[PDB]
Amino acid sequence: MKLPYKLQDVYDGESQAKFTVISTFAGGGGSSTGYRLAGAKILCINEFVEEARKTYAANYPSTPIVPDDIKQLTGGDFLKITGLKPRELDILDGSPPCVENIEDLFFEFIRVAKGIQPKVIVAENVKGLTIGEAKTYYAKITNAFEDIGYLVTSKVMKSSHYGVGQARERLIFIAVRQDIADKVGLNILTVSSLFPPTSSEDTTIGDIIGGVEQDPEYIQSLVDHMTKSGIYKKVVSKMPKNPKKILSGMDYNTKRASFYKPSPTLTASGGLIHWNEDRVLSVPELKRIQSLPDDFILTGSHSQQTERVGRMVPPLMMKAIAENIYKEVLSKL
Ligand SMILES: Nc1ncnc2c1ncn2[C@@H]1O[C@H](C[S@+](CC[C@H]([NH3+])C(=O)[O-])CC(=O)[O-])[C@@H](O)[C@H]1O
Repeated sequence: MKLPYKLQDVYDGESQAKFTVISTFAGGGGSSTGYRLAGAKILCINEFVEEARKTYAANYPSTPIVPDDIKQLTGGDFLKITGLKPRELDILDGSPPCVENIEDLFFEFIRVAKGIQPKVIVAENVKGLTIGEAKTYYAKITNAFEDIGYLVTSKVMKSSHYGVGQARERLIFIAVRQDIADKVGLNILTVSSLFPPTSSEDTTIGDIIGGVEQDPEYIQSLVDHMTKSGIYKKVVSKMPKNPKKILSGMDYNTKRASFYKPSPTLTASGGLIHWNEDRVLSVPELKRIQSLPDDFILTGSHSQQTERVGRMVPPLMMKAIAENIYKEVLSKL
C-alpha cells in the first residue's frame, strides 16, 4: 500500500472478509487496521483502557469490544462472544505490553490462545528484559507455544522494511496450529517463510511525510510551548536543524528526527523533536509516521493521542504480515 490512505480504504479491505481475526490488547487499533487492510473481519477486540476503547470505537463502530482485564477472560469466553467453535478462528492477534511477582500478560495471552486454538497466532513481545533473561525468556515463550500444539517462529522485524517511515524494531512470534502446518506443509525449515518479504530498504520520514494536513496555528503553539521550556534551553536549542542522522540529546531520551532517515521509534512517552522546527512532532505527523490513515480519529488530550499512536503496531507492517499469512497458510485451506 501507498501513503496516504483513508479509513474508507480500511473499510473496503475489511469488506472482503477473507479470514477472521481477534485482536487482544487491541489499543487504538494499529494492528486491527492492518488486518482489515489485508481483508480481515475483526470478530472482536479486547482492550481494558477506556480511552483506547473510545478511539477504537470511533474508527470501527461495528467491532464488538470486550473491556475486561484479560486476566479475567478465557479463550472460551472469546469463543462464546464471537460464536466460534475451537480451531475455527483464523488469526488470534496480541501485543501484550511491558524478588516480587510481576504479571506477564504475554503468558495470559498464550493461556487464552490455548482455549481458542486459532489456526495462526501473531504476537509481538515487548517485555523489558534484564541481561541474562532475554534469550531464556524467548525460549520459554517458544516452548510455551509448542506446548499448546503450535509450530512457532520468531523474528525482530523493522517496520521501515515494509513501507513505514520508522525504525521500529520489535520481536514478533508467528505460530501455526500443528494440524494446519501439516496440511500446508510448513516445517521447522520453512517456518520462517511466514514472515513477509521486505518491500523497502529503510523508508525515511521524507519518503512518507509529504502533504500532511496541519493547521499552522496548532503547529505554532507547539513551537511556542517548546521555546519557552527547559529541554529547549538545555538541549534542543543546541541540536542542529535538518540533521542527516538521528540526534541524541545526550550528545549535547530526547532525540531529533531526521528527514533523511526512518523516524525514531514512536513510544508511549512521545518526546521526538521535529527535524526542522523547534517543537515535538505533531499528532498528524505521528499518525503518518505510524502509517495510519490520514483521517484516523484519535480521542482525548494531545498527550493521550500521542500515547495511543506510540503504542501501535504500524498498520502497513501488520498488513504485510497478514497478507503473507493469508497467501502462505489461509488461502490453502
Ligand atoms: N490486562 C489487560 N487486559 C486487557 N487489555 C490490556 C491489559 N493490559 C494492557 N492492556 C492494553 O493492551 C494495549 C497494549 S498496546 C496495543 C497496541 C495495538 N497493538 C495497536 O496496534 O494499537 C502495546 C503496548 O503498550 O506495549 C494497551 O492499549 C493496553 O491498554
